[PDB]
Amino acid sequence: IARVSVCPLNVLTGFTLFVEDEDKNVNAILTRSELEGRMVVHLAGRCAE
Amino acid sequence: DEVKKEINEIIEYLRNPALLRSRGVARIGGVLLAGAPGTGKTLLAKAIA
Amino acid sequence: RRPNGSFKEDFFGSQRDEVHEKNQVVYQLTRHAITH
Amino acid sequence: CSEDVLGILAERQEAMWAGIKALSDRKELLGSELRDIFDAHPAATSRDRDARAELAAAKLDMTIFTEGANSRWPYGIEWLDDAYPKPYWVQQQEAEAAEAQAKQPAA
Amino acid sequence: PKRRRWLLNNGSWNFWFNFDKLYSEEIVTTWILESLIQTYKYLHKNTEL
Amino acid sequence: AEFIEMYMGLGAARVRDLFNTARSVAPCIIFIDELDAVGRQRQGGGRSNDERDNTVNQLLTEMDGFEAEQQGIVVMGATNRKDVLDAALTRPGRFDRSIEVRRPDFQGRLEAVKVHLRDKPVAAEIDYVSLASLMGGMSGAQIAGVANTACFLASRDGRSEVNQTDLTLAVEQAKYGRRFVGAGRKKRFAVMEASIALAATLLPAIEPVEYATIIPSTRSPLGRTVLKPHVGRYTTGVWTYRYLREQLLVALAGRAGEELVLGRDELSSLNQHRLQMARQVAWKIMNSGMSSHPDYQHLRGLGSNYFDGSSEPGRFQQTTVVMDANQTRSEAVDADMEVEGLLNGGYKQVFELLVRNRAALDALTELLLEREKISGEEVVQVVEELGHPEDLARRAQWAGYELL
Amino acid sequence: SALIRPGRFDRIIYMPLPDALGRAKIMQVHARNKAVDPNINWYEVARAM
Amino acid sequence: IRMPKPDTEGRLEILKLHLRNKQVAPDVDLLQLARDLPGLVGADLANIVNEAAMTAVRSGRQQLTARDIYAGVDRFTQGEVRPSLPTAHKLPVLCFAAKEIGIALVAGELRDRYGRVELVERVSIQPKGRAYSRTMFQRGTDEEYQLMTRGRLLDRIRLALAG
Repeated sequence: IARVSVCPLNVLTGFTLFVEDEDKNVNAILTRSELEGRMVVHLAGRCAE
Repeated sequence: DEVKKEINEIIEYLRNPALLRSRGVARIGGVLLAGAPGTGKTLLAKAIA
Repeated sequence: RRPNGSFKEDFFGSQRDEVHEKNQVVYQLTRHAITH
Repeated sequence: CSEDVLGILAERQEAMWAGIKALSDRKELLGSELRDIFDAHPAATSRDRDARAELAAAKLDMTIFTEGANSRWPYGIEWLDDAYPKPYWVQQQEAEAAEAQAKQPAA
Repeated sequence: PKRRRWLLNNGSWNFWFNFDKLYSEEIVTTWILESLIQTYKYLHKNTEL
Repeated sequence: AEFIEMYMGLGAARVRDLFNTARSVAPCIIFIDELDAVGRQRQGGGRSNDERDNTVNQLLTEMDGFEAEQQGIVVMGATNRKDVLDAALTRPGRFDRSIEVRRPDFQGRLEAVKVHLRDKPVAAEIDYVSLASLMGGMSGAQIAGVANTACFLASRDGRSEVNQTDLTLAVEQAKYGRRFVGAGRKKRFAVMEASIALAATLLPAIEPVEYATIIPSTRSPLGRTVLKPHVGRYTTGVWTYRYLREQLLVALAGRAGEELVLGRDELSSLNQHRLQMARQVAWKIMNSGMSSHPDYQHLRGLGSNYFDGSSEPGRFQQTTVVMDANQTRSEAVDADMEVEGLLNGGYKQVFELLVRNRAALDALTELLLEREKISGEEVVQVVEELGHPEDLARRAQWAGYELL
Repeated sequence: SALIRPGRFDRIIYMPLPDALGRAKIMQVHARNKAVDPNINWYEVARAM
Repeated sequence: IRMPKPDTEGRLEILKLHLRNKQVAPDVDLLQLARDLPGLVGADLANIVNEAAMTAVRSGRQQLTARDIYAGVDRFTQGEVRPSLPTAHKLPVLCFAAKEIGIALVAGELRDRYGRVELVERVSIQPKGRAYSRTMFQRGTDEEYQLMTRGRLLDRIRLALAG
C-alpha cells in the first residue's frame, strides 16, 4: 500500500494506491493463491460496510 | 547490455571508416532503433553523435 | 479511434501466427483483464 | 488425454528437474543434450508409497455426464422430464428393453 | 432458430435463468402500494384545507 | 474494350466516329465484341457510372436514334449473357434477332474433328465417331487445342502425325490433366475406391460402375469411382426411397473399408466430404416425408419451403425454415435421434457387408494398385468370381428391373 | 521488405522501457529547473510508477 | 509465366548458392535446414545466411556453426533479441523452463511409443520478439502433412496440454 484516500475529486468512492513489483511475475503470470486473495480483498469492503 | 556491446561496432565505424571498411565486416549502411512508443531513442542517438 | 479477433481461427482457419506469440498474448490478456 | 499426460509427467520428476536445472544456467539447449540428460535419469523401476500417492494425484475429477447408466433417455439430467415430453424413439427403446428383460427370466 | 433453454413447464413456465423476476416484482409492487397508502393516510386528516 | 476510357467524353466520340465511317461506307456490318463489359444496366454505383453510362447513351441513339435510320445497316454484338445487358439495348428495334452459339454437339464434334485435321498430317486408322462420342463437353477452341497437342506430342516423339492411341491420351489429359503420391497414401486411395466399387456393385438399386481410378487430378485430391448415369431418374426426378437407402450405404462404404483394412487408429481425413454427403442424404430422407415417425411419416417435411432462383434460367434453390411454430421441441429430439440411427445403422450394415466379402475387396485393391485405373467389366468379373454366395443371389434376383 | 536487404538496414537494436532506477534518473533531471522539495525519495516515487 | 515460392528443393538450391563461397561445418545439415523454413522466397534466405555470418565473425571464428545459422533463422522467423528474464525471484524462470521441459519430455516419451511425433530440436528461454520461450521441432516431408490420421491428432492434443 502506498496511499489510502477517501473522496478523491469529490466522488463518492475511496482510492487505494498499490505499489507492485514487475519482476515477481513478469507481466504474464497469475497463480491461484493470488487470485483467491484478490477475491477476498474485493469483497472485504462490502462486508465491512 | 547487449545493445551497447553491439553498438561499440557502429561507434568504431563512425570513428574511422577506413579501418573496418575493408577489414572484413561489411559496411554499416543502416541501423534500426526499435522500442516502445516514446522510449526516447533519439537521446541515445545523440550520445553516439 | 483508429481500428483482436478470434472469429478468424474459428470459421476461416487462417492461423497465420506462431503458437508462442498467441500463447504470450493469452497470458498478457488474462493478467491485464484481472489485475490492471 | 489429460489423464494420460499427467500420468507421464508424474513419473519423470527427476528428469524434469534435471532439465530445468540445466536450462536455467545456459538458457538454451539442443535436442541431443536434452535427450542425454533425460536418459541419465530413467524412470523408477517400481513404485513406493510416495510414487503411488503422486500417481493417484495424477487423476481428475472432471465429470462425464453420459457415462454408463446415464446412456439412456434422462441422460443423468434430473429436471428433464419436467421440461420435455418423452420422444417417440425413447418410448420405442423403453418398450423393446422392457419386453427383452421380461424375456430374460423366461429365456 | 428455435429456443433451446426450456427448464420447467410443470407447475409454472420457466426458461434458463430468470431466477430473479418474482423477487423484483414483489419488491416493486409492495413499495408502490406503501407509498400510495401513506399519501392517502396523510390527506385523510386534512380535508377542510 | 476500345470504348473503355477514363477520360471525359471520348467514348461517345469513338462511337460517333465509328458510326459516321460506317454510314459513309454503307452498306455495312458493324460487329462489336466485349459488349457484356460496357452495356450492363445503368445504375447509381460509383463515379464511373457518370461516364460509362454516358457512353452507352450514345449507342442508344445510333442504332435507333433520330434521323429514323442511316441505311438499315446491320449491327451485331458478342456477349455471353443476354440478361446482363440493360433493357434499352436488347429491346427489339435495336437488336431484332438473338441467336445462340452453344458447344459442339455430337454432329458438330463429328465434323470439327475432321475439319481441324484437313490441314494436319494424320493416318488412316481413325474413326471420327469414336472421338466425337469420346470428348463430349469441350469447346471448339479445346478441340483445336487437343489437335495442336497431339501434333506436338508427335513432334516430341519423332513421328510427324498421330494414330488414335496417342491423341486419345492427349484428349484424356486435356480433360483430367497431368504430381507425386507416396506409397503409403496410395494404398489408402486403393482401399477406399475398391470398397466403393464393391458396394456399388453388390447393392441392387445402384447403377453399375463405369471406371475406377486412384490417380488424383488437378482439382480432386483423391481417387474417383464413377457410376453410369441412369437417364430415367435424371430426366423425370423419380428417385425412390430404396435408392436413397442404398445411396447412404454407398456414401459410407469408403470409411467402412478404410477402418476394416487399415485398423481403427488409421482413420484418415479423406472422408470428410463423404461424411457431409451422407448427412445430406440422411436429412433429405426426413425433409421429404419418408421418416418412420408416425407424426411425420407420409404427412410432413421439416418446416416451410422457400425457393429462390440460382445463376441460370431454370435453376431453383430450396430452403427450409423450422421454428417453434412447426416442431414442438420434442420432435426436434426425435428428428436428431432418427437421422443418427439412419447414419450409424447404415455404417454398421455396410461394414458387415464388406466383412462378408473380404476376398473380393483385396483382389480389387491389388488390381487397382497394379493397373492404376480399371473399367467396370473387370470389377464385375472379380466380384462375380469371388463374392459371397448370398450377396450374389440378392444381386441376381433384381438384375433385370429397369427402375428400383 | 525492400529496405531490409543486406547492406541497407542490416542491424536492428532494441531499446527497452525504463525501470525503477531509470525512471528515478529520468524524473530527477526534468526537475532541475522546476521548484521541488529537496527531500524527495525519487526511488520510492519511481517504484509506484 | 507464373511461378510462386520455391519448394524444399527450390530452397535447398538457393542456400547452396549463397553458402557456396562460405564454408560450413560437417554437422550443419542443409537439407533439414532448408526443410524447416517453408514459406520464404530467395532473399530471406540470403538475409539468414549473412546474419549467421556476421554473428560468427563477431564470435571470433570464421566457420559457421549450428548455433550461428540458428541465430540467423531466429532473427527473422521470431524477432530481435530482448533483455533476459529477471532472476531476482525464482518464479519466472522456473515457470517458463518447466513449460519448455514438459513439452520436450512429453514429446520424447510419446515418440518412443508410437513413432508419429517429431523430434525436438531446440529449447530456449531467451526472450526474442514477442515470446519468452520456445520448443522447436524438426519438420518432416510434406507427404506427412497431406493427411491427419486419428492417432496423430491425439498426439497433437496431448502435446498441447503437456506444457
